Amino acid sequence: GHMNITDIREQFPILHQQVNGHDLVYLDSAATSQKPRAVIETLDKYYNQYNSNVHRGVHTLGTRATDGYEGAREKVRKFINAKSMAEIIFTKGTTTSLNMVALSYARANLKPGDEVVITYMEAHANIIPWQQAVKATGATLKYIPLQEDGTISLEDVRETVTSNTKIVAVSHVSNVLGTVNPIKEMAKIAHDNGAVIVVDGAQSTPHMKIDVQDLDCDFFALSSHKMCGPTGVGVLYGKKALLENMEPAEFGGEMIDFVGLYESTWKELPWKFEAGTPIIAGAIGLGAAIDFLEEIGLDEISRHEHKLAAYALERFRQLDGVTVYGPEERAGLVTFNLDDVHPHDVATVLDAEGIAVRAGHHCAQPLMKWLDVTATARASFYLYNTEEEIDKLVEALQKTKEYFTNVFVDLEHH
Amino acid sequence: GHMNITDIREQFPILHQQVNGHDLVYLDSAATSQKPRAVIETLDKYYNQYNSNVHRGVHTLGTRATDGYEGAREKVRKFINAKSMAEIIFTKGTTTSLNMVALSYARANLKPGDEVVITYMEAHANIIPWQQAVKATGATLKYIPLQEDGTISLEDVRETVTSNTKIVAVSHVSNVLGTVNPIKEMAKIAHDNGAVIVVDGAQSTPHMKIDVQDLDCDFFALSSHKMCGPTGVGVLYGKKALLENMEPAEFGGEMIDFVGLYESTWKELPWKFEAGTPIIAGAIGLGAAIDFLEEIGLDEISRHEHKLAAYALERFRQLDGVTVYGPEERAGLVTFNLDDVHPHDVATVLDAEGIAVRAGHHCAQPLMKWLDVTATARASFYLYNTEEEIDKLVEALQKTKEYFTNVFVDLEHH
Ligand SMILES: Cc1ncc(COP(=O)(O)O)c(CN[C@@H]2CONC2=O)c1O
Ligand SMILES: Cc1ncc(COP(=O)(O)O)c(CN[C@@H]2CONC2=O)c1O
Repeated sequence: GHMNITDIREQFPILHQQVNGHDLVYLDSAATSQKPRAVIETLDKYYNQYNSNVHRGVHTLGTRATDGYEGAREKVRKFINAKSMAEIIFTKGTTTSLNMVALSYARANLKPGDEVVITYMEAHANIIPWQQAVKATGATLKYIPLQEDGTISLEDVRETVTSNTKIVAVSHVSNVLGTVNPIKEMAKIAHDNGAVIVVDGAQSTPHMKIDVQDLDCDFFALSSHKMCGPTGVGVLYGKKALLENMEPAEFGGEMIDFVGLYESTWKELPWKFEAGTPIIAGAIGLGAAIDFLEEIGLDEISRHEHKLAAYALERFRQLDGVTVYGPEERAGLVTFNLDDVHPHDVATVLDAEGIAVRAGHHCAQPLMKWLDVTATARASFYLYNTEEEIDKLVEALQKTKEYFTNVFVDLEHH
Repeated sequence: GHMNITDIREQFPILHQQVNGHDLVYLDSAATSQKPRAVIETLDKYYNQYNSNVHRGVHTLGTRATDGYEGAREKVRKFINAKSMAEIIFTKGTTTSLNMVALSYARANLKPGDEVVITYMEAHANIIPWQQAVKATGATLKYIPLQEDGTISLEDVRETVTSNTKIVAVSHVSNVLGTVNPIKEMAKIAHDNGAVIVVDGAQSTPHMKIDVQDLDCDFFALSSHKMCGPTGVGVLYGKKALLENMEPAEFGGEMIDFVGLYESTWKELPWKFEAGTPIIAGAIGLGAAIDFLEEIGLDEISRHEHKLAAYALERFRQLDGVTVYGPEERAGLVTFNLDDVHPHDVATVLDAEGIAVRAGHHCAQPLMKWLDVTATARASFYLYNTEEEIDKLVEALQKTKEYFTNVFVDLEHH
């Protein structure tokens, strides 16, 4: 309980505004997170003081920019407890990292009869690349079933993963159900069958500590915009032995060693996978966001989100005619639906009260079909959210219920 | 002569500092450009006021973020005079856009016997993707020769481009020679042979007006970091008819329409080519940079750079023992070498005087071999550079010459 939430909110300028005459209640951090002054001012200092191209050491500003970029790389490495900076690749985001794994590893290690195994709860970023890969290779795509509470059983994993499985791609935390998947056990299961494991950690990395050596994941993808960092930057971690054998996904400057007229050689890791001028300011700002989160403490943030999630689940259960999807033990988010009220109208009415939630399919259409719903609403939490905001949310949901019941038969009166 | 260079420099905070006790003289804008307060404060306002995920219209901040992102897209469209926003794709940069063309178009439209034609002056971003593409397809890569002054003759283009040529990939402006290539005539030549034309416009877009309908280019790539915009964002323009027939290079959320267990359909253009959460802040800042440059006027910037280039060429010709590469008519940059002084030491001594130039191969190794040199130095200009800075550069080069001649035989005295 070391965390002071008021002192934390004081660092986020975007929280201190009104929307439609009501104080802003931002409950959409699973879509994207807000940034503290540390990150924004890091970007400001970069553009104001030492912006330059990196990886030359020719003049002073170039050296400072290179130092910032590679220091951010080292910050990421220690943040996820990677063994080496050669295993940390800066990308455009989680989606780009997963696509890089699918292109450079899957399309080069899959033959007919091979299996890529995913789950029904995966976001589209962890579905479409594997579809395209197994189509290009003639392999087979399989799905791990889910329990009725939206979790995955280890025996179902042992059943789905076979000796023909080469890749197991799975989410660390589901942005819809809030489920925390048994990533370590699934990694051991995949390794027992001769498969590698790809972990979509876009929703886990911002909210809980990531120990890549303890999870024993082979690949791990994360996005900066979800963890108080700048947009347009993410990280691909891969085991160094795997990344050494993968060919680059992109080609150009900065990633080459020798360039002939028709053939070229690549740089060593990690620069082999970073073509062109890198995302310098964004990566430095992601390093700043890592410093911010680590100064607060990821275990603290996770405990705060557990408090928020338990409180929100209890208060949602106090509402009649509201369905919540997912297990009891969950990350800091609640996906739900109002009886006889479309989630889009729920979100509209909530925004009229200054409350920002999500309505739609959440980039998980097969999961929506598994849930037997067309769309849902979702309120997601982060380190700057409070129980009073959850009270505002549940009161607004009760008032939305009452208003849509009033409008209902007031023109049945007609 | 409407441009006031002092008023322009006042908007760039990074220019007003000292390096090694000397006022900063940034002459490395071909590597990356510096940013005015408008762009940095655009990023600040985004992160402070309306950061949210885009393309939902669910709550107020999300709507404002979506409006900013798509308005930046429209700004780009009008900036390069594209017909439609469906032809404007936000990417990581010029390199990523060229790789997307090579993956989605080249690898799907090349068979044995087909030709991809490039030039000897191309940067690595416009070389390696075509190498990999013609290798994957079994096609043939050809090179347009260069004149002795570093320019390209149209007859050499008509000779190299044949009826078997499917793609002609060429730079608009060379970041080494300063050559402005005849892009319109080469586009007509390529179309006469049944080929499309890909234009690397990373070095042209920041410094001269781009009329995509007048150039009749089929693809056009540009980078934001070179044109006063944020790092990590660029643009791929493609003719809408070509982009409609190309499959996506990346797969994930935001670019899908329907998602089944094994098959999926894509969004309409341009979102078909934008997977995952986009580079929201970076794209909005690129739009701000476009507003800034257009308020100044691209023709004005180009005239200023022509003045700077003519002045620099004349003052370089006043120095003995200095070789300049490229034609007389050129963009705002000078690539050179000192006699008996390695360009790395030139750049070091210049940085000791606060002067930031480039030393190395400039991501153009085949051009360096064509120039019969291992490395060169380069001073590149932009809208915030002055003739006094060029005077400082030439005086520092003369002093470097004198110092390295003094050190030479002062230990021959030994
Ligand atoms: C003509 C040209 N094409 C492509 C690029 C690379 O585009 P991105 O890095 O934005 O993807 C550059 C910039 N390359 C500079 C030139 O000098 N050193 C550089 O890194 C360039 O000048
Ligand atoms: C579990 C998960 N995987 C992948 C992604 C996408 O990663 P990038 O967009 O950074 O590449 C998200 C964020 N997707 C959010 C979830 O809700 N709506 C979104 O757009 C996610 O929550």
